[PDB]
Amino acid sequence: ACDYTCGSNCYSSSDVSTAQAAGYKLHEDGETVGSNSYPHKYNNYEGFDFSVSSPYYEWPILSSGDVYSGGSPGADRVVFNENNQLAGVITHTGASGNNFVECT
Ligand SMILES: Nc1nc2c(ncn2[C@@H]2O[C@H](CO)[C@H]3O[P@](O)(=S)O[C@H]32)c(=O)[nH]1
Repeated sequence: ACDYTCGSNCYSSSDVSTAQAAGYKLHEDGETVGSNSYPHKYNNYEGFDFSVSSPYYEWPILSSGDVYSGGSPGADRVVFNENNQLAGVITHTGASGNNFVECT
């Protein structure tokens, strides 16, 4: 079931959970991958009413189902905090410039 729909991409809660665990572990270890250094800080310039508290960090979630490892990040991201709570799933798809919109 599409627990989250990012543009055309459909993700289940397990897909998101898998991505989050990978991103969080890197954050914990103090490691980053990709030229944009993921996972990196998400300042919430869009002003999403996340129910969990910051600091927030974004990490790419891939439609292939693979866990991100350093290449093209695509348009979708899972955002989590230091308590390893999921804040939300967002995407550049349908947003202008380098803005994000929430996945539904
Ligand atoms: N859109 C957006 N970008 C953010 C936010 N916080 C940090 N960024 C960074 O701001 C720049 C413009 O979006 C990008 O450089 P980057 O470091 S790869 O990660 C993005 C945020 O809340 N929203």
